[PDB]
Formats: sequence, structure tokens, C-alpha cells
Amino acid sequence: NKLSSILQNEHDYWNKIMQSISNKDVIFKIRDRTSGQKLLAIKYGYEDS
Amino acid sequence: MQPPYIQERLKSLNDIETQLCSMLQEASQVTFIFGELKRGNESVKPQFENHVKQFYERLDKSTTQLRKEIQLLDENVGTNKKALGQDTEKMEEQLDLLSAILDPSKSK
Amino acid sequence: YQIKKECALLISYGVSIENENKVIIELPNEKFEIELLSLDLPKINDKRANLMLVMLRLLLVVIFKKTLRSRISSPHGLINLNVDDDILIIRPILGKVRFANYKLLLKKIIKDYVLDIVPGSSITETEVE
Amino acid sequence: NLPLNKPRLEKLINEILLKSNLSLYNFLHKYVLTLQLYMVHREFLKLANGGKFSKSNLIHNYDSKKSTITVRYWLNGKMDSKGKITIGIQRTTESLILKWDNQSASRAKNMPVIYNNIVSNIEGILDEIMFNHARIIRSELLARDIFQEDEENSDVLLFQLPTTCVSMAPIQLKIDLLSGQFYFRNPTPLLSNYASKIN
Amino acid sequence: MSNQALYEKLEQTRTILSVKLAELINMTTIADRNDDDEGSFAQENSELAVATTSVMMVNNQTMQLIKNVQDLLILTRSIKEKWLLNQIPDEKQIEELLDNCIETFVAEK
Amino acid sequence: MVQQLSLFGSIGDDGYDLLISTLTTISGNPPLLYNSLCTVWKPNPSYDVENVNSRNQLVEPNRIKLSKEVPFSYLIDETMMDKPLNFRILKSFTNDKIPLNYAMTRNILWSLQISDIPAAGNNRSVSMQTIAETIILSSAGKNSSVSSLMNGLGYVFEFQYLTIGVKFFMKHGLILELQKIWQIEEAGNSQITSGGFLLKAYINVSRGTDIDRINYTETALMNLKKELQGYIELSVPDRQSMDSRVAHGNILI
Repeated sequence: NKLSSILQNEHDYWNKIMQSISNKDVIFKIRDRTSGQKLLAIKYGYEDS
Repeated sequence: MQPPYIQERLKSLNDIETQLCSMLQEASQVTFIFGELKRGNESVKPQFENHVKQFYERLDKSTTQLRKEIQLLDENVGTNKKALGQDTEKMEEQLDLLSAILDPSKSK
Repeated sequence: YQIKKECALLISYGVSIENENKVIIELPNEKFEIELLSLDLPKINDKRANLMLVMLRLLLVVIFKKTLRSRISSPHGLINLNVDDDILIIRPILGKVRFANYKLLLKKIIKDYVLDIVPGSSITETEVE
Repeated sequence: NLPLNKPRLEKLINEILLKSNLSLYNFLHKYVLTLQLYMVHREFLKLANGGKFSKSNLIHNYDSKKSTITVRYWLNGKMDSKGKITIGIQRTTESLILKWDNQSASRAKNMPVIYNNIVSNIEGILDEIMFNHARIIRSELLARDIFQEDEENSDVLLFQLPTTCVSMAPIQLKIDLLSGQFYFRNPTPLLSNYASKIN
Repeated sequence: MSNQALYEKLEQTRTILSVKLAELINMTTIADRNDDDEGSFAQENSELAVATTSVMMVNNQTMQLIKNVQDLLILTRSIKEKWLLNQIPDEKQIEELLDNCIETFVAEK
Repeated sequence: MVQQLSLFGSIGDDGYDLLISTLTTISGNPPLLYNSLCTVWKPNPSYDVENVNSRNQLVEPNRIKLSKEVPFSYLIDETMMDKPLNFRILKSFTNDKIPLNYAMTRNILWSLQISDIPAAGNNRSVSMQTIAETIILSSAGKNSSVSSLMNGLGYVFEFQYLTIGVKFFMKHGLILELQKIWQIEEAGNSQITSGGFLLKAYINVSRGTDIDRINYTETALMNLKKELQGYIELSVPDRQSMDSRVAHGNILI
């Protein structure tokens, strides 16, 4: 019961993430200086332009 | 938006974890039913075979489909780029704005 | 940033920098102020300022395209922009305005000293590419 | 609000007092002066990246052992002077002071050479020094009686030049407030060449 | 790489099957069996340690099932993340436009 | 005169398209089409060069390379003007036949180039070769022609070939080339690099005495090679294959 409740909670967040994200864009994973974990990052500068 | 192929790939993966959740749930009901079967009422005895069979068939084909996905990974290999045109598109839109500025009848 | 680095060399012709976010251009009859401001009645020259902003953006895009073309052309060439040559943003607009002013002044001078003195003179205006 | 090392300070002060014969006050004053000098240097570092004086106008060198800062300005200036400023601890008042090391500033009257409150108005002090040096140079030029005085503008020098045989007209020369090179309002190629020669 | 994930999921599935059969047999014959014949092998010698071994079985099957399922879910998410990340993929009109713009500015300046 | 530091490799055309994309993912630049035509000339055997100091071996005879660019209007047949002039045209260049034939090249008759065998020793990680180069701008006279010029020097024609491929410019002056080579004779045209592309990554150093620069160049080349691990294997070719002296005959192709 505990596993089902929690697990369906993370499918709720999972579906929110999946259907909230759009797309060409330079996307990668980076390690935060303060947190140290992996987070999604997008390159939007004109450095390569 | 992403190309469709990735879309049905993610749909299949989502189906995979939903099937896993269904397998866990059915494990919960079979564990529940075995308790009263040990208690000594034989009415729910026929349901036990159905639950066991559905549990096993849910366990098997889910792993089979995941195996198919990992196989797809095998042949999918070999099958800032936007920046190369990014300035260009920016250029375009800027001139479009000038057109809107240039024509006073369209500023309404 | 490009505007700052470009106008730092135009002090001798009546262009100054007020602060880290303001630049001022003076003309015998006009004043232009370019400011970088944080968010924290239709006049006559509002369209003029909008056009100025548009062409400034266009010139920056042209600079970027020139940089990319030079980079693709040859690998050895170090891409270090020259302020005297590469950065051309305020130069064309200022040149056009001051050239128009001088054209008007010479028109007036010719009219006073030739047209008003020698009748029948015929004047033709042309542009050469 | 500074994150002071309270326990290490406790042991240090206790040890000093135990070994004391005064010394604690001297150490505290020295540390305060060193911290003020370091934060002044940090402010200089922050300003130099984006400041008006970034393009070789100002160079600062800091020595911790002597706890002094030497500032050199107007590198392209050879008018029998070199713009030098020394920030250091004053012996008499035990306070950090800024001195504009210049003989022209030395014999200049009604003009302070030493300034305080550097942290609050370092930019104002630098602007005042810049204007004072420009005014001293302009006054020397007027004393030589080569440029006539401009009544409308106190920072503009008038040079008399005949444009034609009969015309006798003044030309306005101005001093750059940042690097200090003389420039004309509308210089001709020969005028620009000779302005560069003047520089 | 992917073959290692294949193998890991293989022991994952076989471990599920084995622990499933183990908990099934343990709970079914949880009712202790007494048979006079020497062929049968069921021993309950110390009374309460029997219950200790029972709760042993319970805790083992719980931990192993939960860990295996969670590992499989994390593996699926890793596959999806790899899917998302790793898969590497007139002039004349402008002339008169700029001409009109510049003449308009010249007139308005 | 340069010290050229180079690494070599080859690929099958099947992966060609894929390879191209990966390169653009790394360099950030698009490929640029190019072509060239090289003619090899050798000393005339009719003339006895007794001046070769046999007792001392001060020098040995060598072969001269003359290169020129040829417009694509000679390489595109009547079926290909519809497609734009980009890299994809290389996908149609798999046949041993080519529009440029022997007669046109004979009608043509620049950059003059001489090289030496790479440096000896087994402690070299990249192929280091010495190149001496000059340029011919124009000419005049009663017999102004490349053939007459090289016969005046004392050289005669040996063979020729045509290269077509794409170029990638990366940082630090690194140049990466994908090539296809067609040997040309009156008998016909034969593609030596049959069913594949020849890959060559190289850098140039202007002064051989500077060693900090050479170390930097080697570092960049080995880093590039270690980036492409698992896709393509870049290797140092055989030192005895890049020898172009007349006495011994072989040609890396």
C-alpha cells in the first residue's frame, strides 16, 4: 500500500514533467556548484553563433 | 516538439512502468487472498488460479517488452547546431519588425 | 558593451559617456541619448528612436555574420576584433546625419554665393556607387 | 555581520593577555587597518574590470608586508611629471591616508594633497585629483601665455591661429579627463597629427 | 554497457522467480510437517527460533522484492534519459526596405 | 617550408553520412566542398646526373608535385545541375567513371611542392614530415606552359590523379579532410579508394626549431584522436610508405 501510494505519486510528477517539457536545443546534465547533483541545463547563448 | 519516434518510445516506456505498478498491485491482492485461503474458506479458491495466472503473465510480457526496447537501443545507434542558423532567424524577425514599423497602417 | 567600446574612440567628434549605462551624442541641432535601464502622447521622433534601435540590432547581427564568415574562411586567422575596423555601429548613422547636415550647409553656401549672384545656373544632384 | 572566528579570537586574545606585560589593542588596530586596505584593494579590483579607467588609465600594486598601495595613472604622460599616489598608514595618526605624490601638488596652494574617507568616496577623490592635475597643467600653460583664457569654459584652452591672410580665429583645445591627451573639437588631418605630436 | 544491463535484468528476473517460489513454499508449508518416514526432512527443534526463522523469511522476501522492483524502475528511467540525451541529430525586397527606412530617417532627422 | 604533423585513417562509405553529422556536433562548423588536381613529375632518365655524390650521398633524386584547383563545372555531368553544390553530391561519386577525362587534363597542360621521408625513430606519436613549397603565378614566352617549364628544369611527367572531398576546420589550426582519389590515364579512370573515404587529420608548424609549439600540436592531435575512440581508429602510417624518392617506387594511396 505504501509503495503503491508513493509510486503513483512519482508517476504523477513524472507525467507532469513529461507533458510539461517541449523540445534542436542544446540540453545536457550539469553538476551544481552548491548542490553537487545532476540537473538539466540548456545552452541559449550566442557563443556558437 | 520532439520527433514522433521518441514520442512512441516514451509512451512504450510509460506503459512499461504502469505494467510494473499493476504487477505490484496484483501481488498485493494475491498476498491478501492467500491469507483467507489459509484461514479456511474455500469460496475464493477459484479466484486464486486466475490471480496467479494473471500475475505471472503480467510479470513476463512486461520484461519481454523492456527487452525489446533495449534491443531497439542496439540498432538505433547510427540513426550548437541551432546556432549555425540562430543569428539568421534573429535577423529575419528583426526585419519583420521594421516592416511593421515601416507601414503605419498595420500598427493597430 | 560594443557601443561602449566603439564610442570610447569618438570623443574628439562630440560623443561622450555619462555613466556605465548612458552614452550621449551631440549634433549642432540635436541630442541622442542611449541608455540601459532596468524595469525596477505619441511624439514626433518616437518612430525615429525605434528605427535607431532596429538598425543598431541589424548592425550587430551583420557583425556576427562577418565574424562567422571570417572564422569559416580560414583556421589560422586569430579572431581578434579590431575597434578601428570591425566595430561599425554608430559610424554609419552618424556619418549619414553629418553628411546630410554638410550637404544642407553647402547647398546654402552655393545658393548664397552662386545662385543669388549668377542667374541661370543649373544644378544636378547625383550619387556614385 | 562579518563571520568572525569567535573561538580562535578568544584563545588568541587570552594568550596575548597572558603573555602581555596594549599589545592586544595594537594587534586589533593593525588587523583593522589591514582589513580596510584589503577591502579597498578588492573595491579597486571590482571597479577596474568595468570602470572608466580600465584601458590602462589606472594601475594599482598592493604590498601586504609594507601594507601600502601604489597607484600609477596617465602612463602616456611625459609633461615632466608622473601621476603617482601612495595609500598607506600615517605614522602620526596611525590611520590609513592617501597622498598624491607630486611636486606640482607639493607646492600647490589651497589644495589638499592628503585625503581621508577613501572607502566612501574613492571615486570622488580620484575625480578631484584628476581635475586638480588638469587645472595645474592648464594654469602652467596660461602662465607661459601661449593659450589665452576662455571665459565661457574653465577647462577649454583657446589657441589663436590665422585661418586665412586676414582672419585670426581661436581654436578650442580640451583635456581628456581620463587619460589626459589634448584634443581639438574638429581637428583637420594636420591638426590631428600635431595634436598627437603634442600628446 | 547495454549488454551488462541485459544480464543484470536477467538475474533480476530469475531472482524474482526464485524468491517468489521460496516465499510460496515457506508460507504453504509454514504449517510444520510431521512425517514418521525417514524420507521427509522437516525439523522444528527449538520452539521460538522457529518463529525467528519465519520472520527471517518474511524480512528477506520483503527487502528483496522491494529492492528488485525499485532497481528495475530506476533502470527504466535511466534508459529513457539515455534516449532523450544521447541520440545526436528574397534579397531585393530587403534592399528597397532598407532604402525606404534610410530615406524616411533622413527626412525625419 | 613546414613541419606537418599528421594522423591517418579510412572509413567505409556506409557510415559516411553518420560520420559527417558527428563531426559537425564536435567542431560546430559545416563541411565545405573542395577539389584538386595533382601532377607528379620525376627527373628525366635520359640525362645522367653524375652530380649525385655517390661516395658521400649529399643528396638523392626526388619527385615534384604540382597542384591546381579545377572548377566543379568540369566534374558535374548533365544529370547533376538540379542538386545544389554541397557535400551530399559525394554520395553519387561511387563509380569509377568521372566527367573529367584524359583529354581535358592534357588540354590543361599552381603550387609546387617537395617533401622528404618522415623522421626516423620509434618514439614519435604522429607522422612528422618536412615540406618545401613555392607558388607559380603566371608565365609568358613562346612556350609558356607547365609541361615546357618542367622540361626546362629537367623533369618529365609521370602520372596524375584527382581528389574530391570535404574539409573541416577546428580550433588551433587543425584541419580534417575526407577524400576520394581517382587515378586518370588514357586507358580510363579508376577509383583507388574504392567503396570508402580516406581520412586525414593534420596541423602545420611554420618553424621546426620551436619545440613548445610542436609539443602543443602533438597534444592537440592526440586529444583529437582520443576523442574519436570507438568510432574510427586514427593511426600513424608506415614510415616506408611515405617515401617519394625516385630510387624506390611506392605510393601511399
